[PDB]
Amino acid sequence: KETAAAKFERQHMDSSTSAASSSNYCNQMMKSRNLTKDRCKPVNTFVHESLADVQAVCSQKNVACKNGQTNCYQSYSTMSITDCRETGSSKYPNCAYKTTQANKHIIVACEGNPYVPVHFDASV
Amino acid sequence: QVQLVESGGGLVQAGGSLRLSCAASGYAYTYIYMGWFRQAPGKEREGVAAMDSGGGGTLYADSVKGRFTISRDKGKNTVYLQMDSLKPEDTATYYCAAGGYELRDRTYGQWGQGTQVTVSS
Ligand SMILES: [Mg+2]
Repeated sequence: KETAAAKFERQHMDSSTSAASSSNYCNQMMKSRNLTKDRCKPVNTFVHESLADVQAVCSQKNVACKNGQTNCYQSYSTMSITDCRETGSSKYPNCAYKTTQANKHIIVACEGNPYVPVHFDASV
Repeated sequence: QVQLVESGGGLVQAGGSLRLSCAASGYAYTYIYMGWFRQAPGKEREGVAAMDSGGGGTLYADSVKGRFTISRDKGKNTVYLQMDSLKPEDTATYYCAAGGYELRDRTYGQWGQGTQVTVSS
């Protein structure tokens, strides 16, 4: 079983680029991170920051999650992110995505020891 | 550095009462949930009581309902546990925790060093 901390890193971290490299970034990344294996994941966000800066968010401001849970944390700085949304003509197994770049505060839910992000909750 | 400073607890006779206290220092914001967990030797850590910073969302383990009472100073990072009618099975190390949700220990990221509570017979 992949851990929840490892799954967050696979689904949401891209420390290798400062921002989406092209309008095909999401098509490429949703495939290579295996987010289209048995269905098209309808939306996803990648964070273009170091793993240490995103893990640090779990020590920053404690806030409510989108669903009202209270183990969420909001980043002190805005972070570079890419939002991936499935296109209307996308049809598993042939998944297609629109790439949109943003720079926003991120909110993540954290768990565990070590206490790390296990869920990307929102950008604000 | 955040420090959760716990006080109180210790040795008491079965049937007796004790209070535990915990004040967080070093955190620049408000922890929405704080709580009390406990672990006996050899057993898994268990949530005892938790409360949110508005004085609501109060939750207790079934085995302490009616006997234990949690409280916080409204809007601040302090939490207290009054324990009455103590039983030998309440003997454990008790931990304050901050920053999680309800009684789910995996969600809490800041932990006190732990305070022994010993209930004798
Ligand atoms: Mg950057």
